[PDB]
Amino acid sequence: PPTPHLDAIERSLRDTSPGLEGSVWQRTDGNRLDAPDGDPAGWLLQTPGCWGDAGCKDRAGTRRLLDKMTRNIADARHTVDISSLAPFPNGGFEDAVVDGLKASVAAGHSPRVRILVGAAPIYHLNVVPSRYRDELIGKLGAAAGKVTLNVASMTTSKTSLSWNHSKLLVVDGKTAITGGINTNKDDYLDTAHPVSDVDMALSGPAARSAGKYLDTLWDWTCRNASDPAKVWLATSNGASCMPSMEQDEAGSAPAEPTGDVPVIAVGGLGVGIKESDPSSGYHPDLPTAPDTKCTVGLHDNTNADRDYDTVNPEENALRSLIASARSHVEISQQDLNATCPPLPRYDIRTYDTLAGKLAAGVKVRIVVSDPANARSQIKSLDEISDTLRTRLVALTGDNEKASRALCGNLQLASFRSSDAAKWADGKPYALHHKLVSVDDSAFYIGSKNLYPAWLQDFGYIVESPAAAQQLKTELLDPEWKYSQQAAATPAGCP
Repeated sequence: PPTPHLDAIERSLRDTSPGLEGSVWQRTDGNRLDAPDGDPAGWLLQTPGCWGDAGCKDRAGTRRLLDKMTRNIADARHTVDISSLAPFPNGGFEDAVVDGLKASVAAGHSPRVRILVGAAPIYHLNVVPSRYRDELIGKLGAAAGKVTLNVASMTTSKTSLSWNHSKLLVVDGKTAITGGINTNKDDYLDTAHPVSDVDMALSGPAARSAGKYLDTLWDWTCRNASDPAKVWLATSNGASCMPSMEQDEAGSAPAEPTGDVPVIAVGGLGVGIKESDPSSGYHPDLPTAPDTKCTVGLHDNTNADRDYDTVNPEENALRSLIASARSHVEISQQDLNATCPPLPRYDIRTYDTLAGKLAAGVKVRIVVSDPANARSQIKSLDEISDTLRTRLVALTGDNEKASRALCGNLQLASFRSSDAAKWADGKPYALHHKLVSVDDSAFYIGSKNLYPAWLQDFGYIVESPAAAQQLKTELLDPEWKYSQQAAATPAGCP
């Protein structure tokens, strides 16, 4: 069974970060999209999952999500490995963690647990690691004696604004849930305007790849606990820091297949963990589009730093995923552009790839979060279409061609999940997908936004016509059904 899209992505990863294979990216065969029997699309964990109701009254997505989390953890035999943006899991997210661990202990096991969160310097931490550890210990009751906690918040670079942003749940390095959903009850659960987001659940060797990525973050995190400005750390039962929990779990036996789904796991180290992959002969011709509505404040890692690329292969991975499209791409994101200063307004290579797809007659759909959330960094959808026009002209020298491609081949809109322009409680819909789909064959689900950001992130790229058909039916077709009523008409179009 052929995988032209993964092939193209793996080529780009081998060119960019050969030395990070086996830790920050890895391609595997034999995975299973982990769907509960009776619900074959249930591996797709969207939230809230209330299409067609501005009252978001029947939240099938959230239900399925929290119960997959609980069950995955309830089945832990050795290791539970959680990462997220701060705060530490709370509300129903925490109940999943505690019920799962208690059930694991009840089954006779002694789980080792790492919970890791990134924290922006701006962010003042309500529940600090030691406070959060004590709360878990209290809720674990008599099970706490059987649970080895590691709990940490981290910031790898204040000046370059790098901290963990990956959203991972890895159990026994065998099951893994990942996507854009942070363990924050207020965004997703206790609200009449839930954030729309998506995770995916799988089992098999790609889960171990996610474990190896987390080992890479905890190796840095454990050592840098000597600097409390960067890492705050709390453990239970007098336990040491556990930097290689997943490698110990894996031992030396290779990972065993659970299905037939090929997957690339791909992450990034952000800034302040590893300067470069010295293995790499990556020598890019980088593009210099002078953005004159904000001459970048900080050093531009997204567009003008070869070294950054070598320790963040996810950037090129997403670029080549898009570039491997031969028929159509759907992009569902919070945003394509970042706030400048201090970050660059956009990723030039990403926009050049999209522009190239338009010029080639490839269909491009971009659905982003409503600008009224500004949970949105553009003042207008036309900032996206104008940038695509600028790059189109830069690459073809043909503004007439640019208008045909842009008016004929571009679908650009703000996100909606019902016929109403906003949630029934008056707040606009907020979109937090980090999703890219190509040719109804391969798709990215993970934490890496397409807009410029220099964080640790992680995600999976699946190539499966059956799975992508499910993604289309359960998410992309519904998204367009309601979002096209908020479509932009770009300047220069009828």
